[PDB]
Formats: sequence, C-alpha cells, structure tokens
Amino acid sequence: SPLLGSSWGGLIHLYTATARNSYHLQIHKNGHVDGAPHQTIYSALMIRSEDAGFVVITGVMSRRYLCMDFRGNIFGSHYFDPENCRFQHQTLENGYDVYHSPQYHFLVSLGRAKRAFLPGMNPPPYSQFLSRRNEIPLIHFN
Ligand SMILES: O=S(=O)(O)OC[C@H]1O[C@@](COS(=O)(=O)O)(O[C@H]2O[C@H](COS(=O)(=O)O)[C@@H](OS(=O)(=O)O)[C@H](OS(=O)(=O)O)[C@H]2OS(=O)(=O)O)[C@@H](OS(=O)(=O)O)[C@@H]1OS(=O)(=O)O
Repeated sequence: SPLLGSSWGGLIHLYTATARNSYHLQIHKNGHVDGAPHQTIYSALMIRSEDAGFVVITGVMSRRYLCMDFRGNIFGSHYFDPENCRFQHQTLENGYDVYHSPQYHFLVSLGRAKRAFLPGMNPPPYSQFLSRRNEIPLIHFN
C-alpha cells in the first residue's frame, strides 16, 4: 500500500527495536496496552510535542491518551490527567527514544518489568523506541 507524504496521516507507531521481542505499542479500545508484532490501527499514535521535550500521546482508534500510574503501569484513558498522561521524551546517544513520567520516573515499556529513568545509568533495551511512520491506508481508520 504505497502511501504519499500527504496520506499517511502523520501517525506514528512506537516500536521496541532493541528488545529481545520487538513490538509496536498498542492502545486497545478497552484501554489495555500491549504490543503488536506489526502495525495495526490500534498502534497508530498521534504524538503531540510540547515545549521542553514533553509529549502527549493518543491512540487514534481507541480515542485514549497513553497514561501511567505511580507504579509505572501504562494504560489508555479517555480522560487526560496531567499527573499521569504527559511524558518526558528524549533521544539517547544511541539514537533511540525513551519516554518517562516526570513525576514517577518510570519508563514507558510494554511488559511487567518496570524501570525508572535515573541519572547515571542506561535504560534497558526493552524501554527503547523507534518511531515508525504509519503505513496503514487511512480508509482503515473508522
Ligand atoms: O527485568 S528482567 O531483568 O527480569 O528482565 C525482563 C525483560 O527482559 C527481556 C529482554 O530485555 S531486553 O534485553 O532489554 O530487551 O526478556 C526476558 O523476558 C522475555 C519475556 O518473558 S516472559 O516471561 O514471556 O514475559 C523472554 O523472552 S522469551 O523467551 O519469552 O521470548 C527473554 O528470554 S530470551 O532471552 O529471549 O530467551 C527474557 O530474557 S532473560 O531470560 O531475562 O535474559 C524483556 O522481554 S522482552 O521485552 O520481550 O524482550 C523483559 O521485559 S518484560 O517486561 O519482563 O517482559
């Protein structure tokens, strides 16, 4: 499905390129967040950039904001809460990206192992992301 620059929707799929098992972050209609081996309409995200490297991420099809609780668990919420739904984004020296809670420090990741982004150490491979341009034709979104 060859798409033009004016037909991919500006949507991005976050892929755990360096993890042992790589997936695209998926936000389901019910708010559950997991991984999809290949791009799906539910892994298509709108990543809104703000100042100072902060971002607000929304799953286009689920209509939910990516949020995180105090334990680092991520989920999709229909309601935006600044204490849980805004992340600090940053590109590491190795070229991959990480997203972490400015209040809880935990890194966004797909599995049960939650790790805090702390100064003086490197984040684990499973928490590193690569932004992949959406390749799913827009007719599939709704
Ligand atoms: O926190 S831990 O130190 O215990 O590590 C857990 C995370 O380790 C990974 C790899 O991390 S990475 O190196 O940064 O990429 O892999 C480990 O767990 C997976 C998933 O296990 S699970 O029980 O099904 O959930 C194992 O993969 S698999 O064999 O099940 O397919 C890994 O085994 S293997 O090396 O692939 O053979 C296992 O590695 S190890 O034994 O700890 O060395 C992350 O999983 S990953 O994201 O799928 O790559 C783990 O993250 S997780 O949140 O725990 O799932």
